[PDB]
Formats: sequence, C-alpha cells, structure tokens
Amino acid sequence: ARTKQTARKS
Amino acid sequence: GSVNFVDLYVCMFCGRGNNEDKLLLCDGCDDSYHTFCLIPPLPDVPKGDWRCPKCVAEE
Ligand SMILES: [Zn+2]
Ligand SMILES: [Zn+2]
Repeated sequence: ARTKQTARKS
Repeated sequence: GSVNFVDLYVCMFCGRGNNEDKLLLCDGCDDSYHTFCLIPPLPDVPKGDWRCPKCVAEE
C-alpha cells in the first residue's frame, strides 16, 4: 500500500 | 506524479496531524482513507496490493 511516508522523498 | 501536490491527500474530514502515516490512497478513487476509518475488514497498513472496498467490488 502507498502511504504518505512512502510517496514523499523527504 | 508530482510531490508538490502530495498534501492534498487527507482522510475525509479526519487526517490532520493524526494517523497520516498509515494513510492510503486507492488507485482510481485515490484521494484518502485511513486504514481504520474506511477500509476492508482488514485494518492494517498493507504491504501488497491496495484497493478500497468499492474498487475491489467491481473488477
Ligand atoms: Zn481518518
Ligand atoms: Zn478505490
């Protein structure tokens, strides 16, 4: 599952 | 797509400064759904194929 944690590359 | 428009993913009403880490976006209807707010009888952060109850309902 795609999360807010994953989607962004900081 | 673009990371500039990533903040537009927030749970319906809910989702401010909360569980946003466990937040899911269902490919197609993908705006927002927390794993316990409205998801299959399975509330967890999935590690496989993700889709909401409604999208899985018509495949
Ligand atoms: Zn929520
Ligand atoms: Zn869906």
